[PDB]
Amino acid sequence: RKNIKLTEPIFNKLKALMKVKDVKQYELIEIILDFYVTNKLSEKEREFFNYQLEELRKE
Amino acid sequence: FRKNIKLTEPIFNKLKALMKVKDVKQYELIEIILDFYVTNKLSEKEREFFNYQLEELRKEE
Repeated sequence: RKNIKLTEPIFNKLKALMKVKDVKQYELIEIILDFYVTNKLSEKEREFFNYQLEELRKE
Repeated sequence: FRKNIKLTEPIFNKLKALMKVKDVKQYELIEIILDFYVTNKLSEKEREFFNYQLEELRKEE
């Protein structure tokens, strides 16, 4: 429901990466989220992420 | 904050869940996952074009 507020340097980096790929803005956020979840969280961090995500979907 | 973005429900839910795993503000989390992707997933040619656009968005201010 609410917008997500960004600083101008962060908005600029999102717009620049938008140019590089060929995707809608929210689709880009999902790609980079997924990439971070898969390649940067520990095993236990990712299990808690999955858990939290399942809780939000029943909220 | 002048700038903002909208997200669909499913993407917003993934951003909120990752917020609960890290301990940073929304805009910081966005930056962290942007930078991680830029550094690790872009080829050298995409990265060059990313840096150029970033210089172009600076000029056009």
